[PDB]
Amino acid sequence: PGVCFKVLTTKEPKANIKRCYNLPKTNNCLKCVLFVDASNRMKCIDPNASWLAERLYRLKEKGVTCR
Repeated sequence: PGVCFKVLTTKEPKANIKRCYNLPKTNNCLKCVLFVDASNRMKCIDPNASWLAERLYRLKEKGVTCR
């Protein structure tokens, strides 16, 4: 997706996540893990978030892995 985050989400989203993406650091955009939730809203997670690995595990169990 052609998006560019300058703010990180740190709080764990409560909504179901349907897609995720690893977004790279650029001069304009932060490195973050992009979540698209079931309501089509985007939050780009701080890669340092403590809860993120477990959330990605749960997503993988459901058949959702990040692009």
